[PDB]
Amino acid sequence: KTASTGFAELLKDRREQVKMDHAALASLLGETPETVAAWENGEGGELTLTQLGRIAHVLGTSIGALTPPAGNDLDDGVIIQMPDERPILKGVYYVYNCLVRTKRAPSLVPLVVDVLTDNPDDAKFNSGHAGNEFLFVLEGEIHMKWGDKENPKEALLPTGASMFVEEHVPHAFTAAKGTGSAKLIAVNF
Amino acid sequence: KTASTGFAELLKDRREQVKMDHAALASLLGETPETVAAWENGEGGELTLTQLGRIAHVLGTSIGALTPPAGNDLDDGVIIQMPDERPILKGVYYVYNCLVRTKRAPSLVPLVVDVLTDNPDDAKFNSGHAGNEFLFVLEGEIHMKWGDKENPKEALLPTGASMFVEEHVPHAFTAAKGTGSAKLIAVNF
Amino acid sequence: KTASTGFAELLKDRREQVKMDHAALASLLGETPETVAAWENGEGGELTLTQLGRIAHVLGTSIGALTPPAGNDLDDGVIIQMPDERPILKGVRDNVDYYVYNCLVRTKRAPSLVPLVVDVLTDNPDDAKFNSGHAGNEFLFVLEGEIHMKWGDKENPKEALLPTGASMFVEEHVPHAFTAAKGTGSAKLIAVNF
Amino acid sequence: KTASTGFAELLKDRREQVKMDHAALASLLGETPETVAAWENGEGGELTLTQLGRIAHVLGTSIGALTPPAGNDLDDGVIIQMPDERPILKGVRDNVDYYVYNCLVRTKRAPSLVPLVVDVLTDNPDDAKFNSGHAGNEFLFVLEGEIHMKWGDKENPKEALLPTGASMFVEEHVPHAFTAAKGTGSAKLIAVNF
Ligand SMILES: C[C@@H]1O[C@@H]1P(=O)(O)O
Ligand SMILES: C[C@@H]1O[C@@H]1P(=O)(O)O
Ligand SMILES: C[C@@H]1O[C@@H]1P(=O)(O)O
Ligand SMILES: C[C@@H]1O[C@@H]1P(=O)(O)O
Ligand SMILES: [Zn+2]
Ligand SMILES: [Zn+2]
Ligand SMILES: [Zn+2]
Ligand SMILES: [Zn+2]
Repeated sequence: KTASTGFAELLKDRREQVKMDHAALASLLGETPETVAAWENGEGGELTLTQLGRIAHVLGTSIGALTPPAGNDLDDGVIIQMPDERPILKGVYYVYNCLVRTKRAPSLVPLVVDVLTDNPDDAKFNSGHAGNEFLFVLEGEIHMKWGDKENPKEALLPTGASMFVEEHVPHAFTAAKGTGSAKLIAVNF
Repeated sequence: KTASTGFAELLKDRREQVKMDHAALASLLGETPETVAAWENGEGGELTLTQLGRIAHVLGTSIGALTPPAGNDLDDGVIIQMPDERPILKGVYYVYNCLVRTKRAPSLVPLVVDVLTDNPDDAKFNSGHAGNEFLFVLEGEIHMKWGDKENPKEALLPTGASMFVEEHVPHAFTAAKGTGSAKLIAVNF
Repeated sequence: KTASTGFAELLKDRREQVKMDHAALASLLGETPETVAAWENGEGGELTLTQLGRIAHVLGTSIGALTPPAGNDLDDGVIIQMPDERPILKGVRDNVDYYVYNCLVRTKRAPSLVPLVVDVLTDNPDDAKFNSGHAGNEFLFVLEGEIHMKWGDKENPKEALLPTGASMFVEEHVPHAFTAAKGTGSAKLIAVNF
Repeated sequence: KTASTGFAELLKDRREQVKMDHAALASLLGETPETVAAWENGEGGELTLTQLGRIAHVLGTSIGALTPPAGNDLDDGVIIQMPDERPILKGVRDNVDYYVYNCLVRTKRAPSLVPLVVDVLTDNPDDAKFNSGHAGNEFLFVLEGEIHMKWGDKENPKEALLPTGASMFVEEHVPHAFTAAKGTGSAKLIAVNF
């Protein structure tokens, strides 16, 4: 779980996986065998990002492969979030109502979004993001734009329309012209 | 895209990958080299599931590896579903309002669910399913049960609570006792 | 038979996921619910590739997702191969007998593993014949003789003379050719595609 | 330096995904937004493993997700190794010099690839010494001599006598031991962990 206990275990596995003893690995890093042994005893807590990049280099792998997963925040498979546990965040316009996330699925980023603008001309595109995205119009009408922001594709979405946006596809939302505001629920995954 | 064009191409790749010529592969299947060549020309459309299992066996792989992906139903990254394109389905109680799906992410199964019962004693558990699951209480109160149906864990979820259910975790929903009915939006992914 | 069983189980799983009962799927397919029940009861054996594609399509997924993995052909996690039992296959590129593939152990538990002793017959690097790269990553070892390897752009390749004991890695889709070193007659590779 | 750059880029990506600005993250971490901007400007080099874990935790993900892949050490998709350049390492299990590992080519583009010529020094199958299985799948080839292989439950193992040219596959975590065939002195394996 802790960075240094995950790292200690993974480091020993990797080192062994490539047949190095403490001495060999130590030679490659400007440390003693006793120091490398210490990292493997959970004493790597102070290693810098740069040093970690070097350890990962000499063992022909990534920092990823030497550090633990995000962890387990689940009560027997479940995490719950109560309505007023959420934070409210800005545009830069949208207002974000962040719903339940979990380290057992870091991709899951579900939001309730209030869409403050109803002037499709003001649509602020994002350059497309890392996961796929399910969306559902909660209240009102959404004017959606996607693809190339130069020559976009557009759609008018009444209340209760659902839509999917593939990863890295640039997109933008606004309420339908002169309808004031709409509400989206978004599930990035 | 079509089953037989995907299969034709994948079959040729696999056969070549394991160094077999048409003759060699044919010997293993009770066909002529000319017949195997035909499959590789898109003429495998009539092959049975059982025959496909055999082809996959002799090439030391799965039917999966020899057939195309689900396909692409996206208009430049996006698919949209209008409110009244959805089907309404039964319990066996819940009423399902199936939202937008896509072959580019077959796991995505988003639903609006009406929960018809408000007697937690009547909760019908499912044995847990294949994907992860995000849920959001749309209207009313949900009495949720999960884990072992013998000795379950339970939670009361007010309107606008969000929850995550890990894959294969058995779970059941009902409205809070004597509250009539509630609405969930579920996103299986 | 295990194919029909795995399909039966994965058909039921997928149908339940999209919230369709026997009737809904059966209608979307122009079948009776009994037939679909039958399929889900191990009776899908005779369905065609084309019918399977239809089923996968209606279910918004792939035939692959509805079919079981390649099975387990291991004996407590191990499969062995004795030198006598190797499939031997020819490698002809023009009309020229270029390689002889001696096929090493393979297993349905790691389908992409394709190891080989490759007899490298030609020894004139000038007539080296490129593949167009292939799907797997590849580990290679000079087993006997000396090898003249070419890779990358066939017009202007990178090159290496590799003696007995040399080892190389070729990343997927990277095009490559081998002959024995000019005038040495023949050489041998262990190639491990994974 | 490429570590700090990749972190900088992946930190910004992740922060934007969870909809936090510089201020929100900075506060959740007891830092100023300027420091977080600095991190996102390639200045994260000196952050500790522990600080990284905190950052990953607040961002509900893993350090791995915030750090770049192992780089590319290939020359147009190929890396070669000449027999002279092999790392040589000893394999001692009790006080006994059991194996000699000659390390073959490896690459950051397929970190799990670990090929070896293994010199098998012992030739008394009775004193065969098991590992506890390991992470990768493994392909093996009898390079020289004859091998006595044991696998599975060390109390009651499965076994194989394998002559020169035999090939085997060992699935991950399956425990296994090798010696040379009783009384033949020594043998050689090519082992390819992948
Ligand atoms: C993530 C929710 O769709 C909005 P964004 O992608 O515009 O932030
Ligand atoms: C999928 C939606 O959660 C409900 P179920 O899992 O009870 O069908
Ligand atoms: C496997 C040996 O490299 C050759 P090929 O990949 O062209 O067959
Ligand atoms: C790699 C050779 O099999 C032995 P080891 O895995 O025990 O080192
Ligand atoms: Zn988005
Ligand atoms: Zn569910
Ligand atoms: Zn090759
Ligand atoms: Zn091993």
